[PDB]
Amino acid sequence: SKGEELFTGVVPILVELDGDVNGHKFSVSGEGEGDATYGKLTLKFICTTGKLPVPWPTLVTTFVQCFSRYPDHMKRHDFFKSAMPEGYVQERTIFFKDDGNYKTRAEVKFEGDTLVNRIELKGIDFKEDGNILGHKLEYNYNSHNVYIMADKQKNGIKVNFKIRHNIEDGSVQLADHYQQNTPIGDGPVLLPDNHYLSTQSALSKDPNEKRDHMVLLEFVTAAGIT
Amino acid sequence: SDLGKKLLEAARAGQDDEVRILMANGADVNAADNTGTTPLHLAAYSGHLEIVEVLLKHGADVDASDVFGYTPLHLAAYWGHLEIVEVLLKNGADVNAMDSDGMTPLHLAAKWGYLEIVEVLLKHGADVNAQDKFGKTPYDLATDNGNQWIAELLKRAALRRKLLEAARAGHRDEVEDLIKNGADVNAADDVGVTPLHLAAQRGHLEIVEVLLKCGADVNAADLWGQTPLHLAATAGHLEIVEVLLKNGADVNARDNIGHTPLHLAAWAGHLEIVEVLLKHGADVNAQDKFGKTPFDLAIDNGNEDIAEVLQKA
Amino acid sequence: GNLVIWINGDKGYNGLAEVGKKFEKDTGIKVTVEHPDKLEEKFPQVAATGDGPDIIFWAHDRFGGYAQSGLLAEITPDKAFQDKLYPFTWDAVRYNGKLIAYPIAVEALSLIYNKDLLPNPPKTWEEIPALDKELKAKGKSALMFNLQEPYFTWPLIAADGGYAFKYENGKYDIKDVGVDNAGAKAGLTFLVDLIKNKHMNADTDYSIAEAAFNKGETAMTINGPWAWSNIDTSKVNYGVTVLPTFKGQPSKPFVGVLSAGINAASPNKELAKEFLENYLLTDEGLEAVNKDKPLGAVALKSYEEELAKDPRIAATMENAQKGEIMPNIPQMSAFWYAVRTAVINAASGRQTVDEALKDAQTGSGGTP
Repeated sequence: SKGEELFTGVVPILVELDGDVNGHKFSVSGEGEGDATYGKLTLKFICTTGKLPVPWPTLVTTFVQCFSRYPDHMKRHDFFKSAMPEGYVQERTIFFKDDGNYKTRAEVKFEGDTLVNRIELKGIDFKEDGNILGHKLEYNYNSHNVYIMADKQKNGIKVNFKIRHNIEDGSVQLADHYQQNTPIGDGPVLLPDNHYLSTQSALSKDPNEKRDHMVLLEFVTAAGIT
Repeated sequence: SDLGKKLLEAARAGQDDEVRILMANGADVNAADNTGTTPLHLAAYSGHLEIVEVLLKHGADVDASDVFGYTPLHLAAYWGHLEIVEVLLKNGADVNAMDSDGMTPLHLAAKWGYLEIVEVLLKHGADVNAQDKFGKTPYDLATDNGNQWIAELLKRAALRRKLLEAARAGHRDEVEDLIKNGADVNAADDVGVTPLHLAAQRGHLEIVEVLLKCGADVNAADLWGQTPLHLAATAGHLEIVEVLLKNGADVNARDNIGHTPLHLAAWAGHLEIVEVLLKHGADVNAQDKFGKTPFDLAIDNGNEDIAEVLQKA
Repeated sequence: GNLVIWINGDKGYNGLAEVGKKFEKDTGIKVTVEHPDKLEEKFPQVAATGDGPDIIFWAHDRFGGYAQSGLLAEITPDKAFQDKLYPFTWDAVRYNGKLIAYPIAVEALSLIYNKDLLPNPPKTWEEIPALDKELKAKGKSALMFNLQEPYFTWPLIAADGGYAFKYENGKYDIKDVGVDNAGAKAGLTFLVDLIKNKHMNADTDYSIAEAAFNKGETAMTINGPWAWSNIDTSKVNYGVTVLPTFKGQPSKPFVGVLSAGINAASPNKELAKEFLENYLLTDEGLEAVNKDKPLGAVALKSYEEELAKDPRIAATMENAQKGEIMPNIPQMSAFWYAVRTAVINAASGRQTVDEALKDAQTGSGGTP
């Protein structure tokens, strides 16, 4: 099963996103490395256009599930690494409770030795008093379950999960992620049986960084099969 | 051609509005005159920011070399146009391009001592060790031209980058040598990583020993709260775990997520480390930011031989 | 008894006639002051074995060719007269250890700057790059001068030790050429840098340099005494000072000494020797010709100190004393071509400095 031998060790990661939210054009660049052996991502993100019109946490999902740790008995269900180096397309339609919605396309593929996640984004119908444009979300992230399922029609997987964005007042903003991945390569890919991924993320700030940035440590593991 | 000359002239003049009309006319963006100078070269030396932004949007060769080998980054760094340098590098400018005399943009910035430009060049990976035609590094030009501070800063940036690359590769003899030559053992890159972080993660025992005796902060924290003990647990280097613990490594240090080195040792499946951690007083009851003990992580990964020893509490 | 004298039109021939006409009044020998075209190339062939002018006026660089054929008479002034003139002036008329002519005036490039844009000019070449940014801030350049001809650029190349042909006791070693030494390299490299650094432009020539400084677009330039009449017409509050020093050494521009040679086939030579010695080379004699057309810096000290009142002239004299005499041997013709191609290629990046200089060293008949 070639394509997984590329994630045996540490792999550098580059992330470039160019998006639009209510006309607030912006672009962001993240760098780092990820270790699929432990589902570990060691990344840092920098907004190149100055300030972000939306809070950093709202984009954590959009900013490489191939690094998610797969137990040796679920390697048959590792759709991400089986799609490499050709890569896979990632399309999401995130619904923010009582607010607008992002709509993303991204190509997670290998460019040289490193893995890149080129992303397009468009957010619409966000209220200026909303929790997004109001920067009312806390600078933190929760743990979630990413439920993967197979879509026989698209020759790819379907993924659905809700994400809890903490609010400063104490409430919660939910973001319904309706995700659809398809492979770029015209070859064989192992479509998995229904299961889920468990995510852990923590957000920090570089004290020696003046630009609008986000430091993220993320751990992910796959489960649901014996 | 004529339209070529118009764009070169418009770039030197700085008429932002005249260029846009010229671009809509399909004017060759990489057009070069006799000297090989392109509209992007002139805008950089002149200092026009808005023109550079548009020229790059239209696919201007950011690494174009004139007859002398100079590139747009040479001039922008030379003439002290920080905003120009920052944007040029963002669009993939060769940070170590060399002219016919082997002079990088760092050589030029060190001559004139533009600190703010040297910092951005170093941050983007400038080869401080690069040698010009005359056997002079940018550090040599900083001293001859009288900028002794940037010389020290250039010297420092050289040793840390050399030192981290010495630990990551695993060359013991070199690490010992660099420290003799003033290499800061507590030197940290943009990532917060120190030579000890890499010596532990990579698994070079002898290097870890050396760094520690030279005052290496064993509890050094990168931007994700990770400590060489965290990295040694995830990787599974038993000897390294014992060494760090003997030199005062905080056995309950927490990364940004809240994982101790015990959480991580239970994550990867390194039993022998779990014992040493507990032997040195690892809080088995400790939980991460999400209330997960190292036990909960052991059962989730399906390595109960760990949970069994954690069941002992 | 006749005296036929030739001199170029742009030089003062009206005032020379006054001195000649005054000489007619004391000796009864007619003095014809004529200014015909092509007097330099026509003299060696017309008067070799025929009737020619008894005295001739022209830069010393040509007397090397005239002396090679021996068409100019050997002149011997007494020690009392030799001391009236500056010592270095005789070296221009010195050929094979022998003297050929009387030096009259001296010309050499000097630093011309705009006092308005820059009251205190730079004393060292190393100051221009820093000064250029300070002036480029206001849309004006610091230095701008002719780069196509080596005669204008040479003072910087030769500053640190460069030399065309070693001059020893009136004789040049033709085998030894000095356009490859470190001094020329160290110098020219700095010149190329200024172009490489966008401080100057390789295509810069005489006209735009004059126009730029005359229009106030640039604050400095390098030129000879001949461009003064055009600057004062431009009304730029200009000045003249010593050329800046590079590597501690003073810039070495080539010096052109207008000299007066005596024809070998002249029926009256002793009486003609007296005219130049006792009548032309005096305060009143040189003053007469100076009123017609200015000669700039002069060889005779008593009249130079009177002209030293003008710093523009005294400035030219300062460079001349520090500069190098222009060799009069004919091999210079190949020196100009070989050196011209070197600066043009190194300035346009067509060839590296070392490659350009070594190709010029051989091109001038030298050994590296």
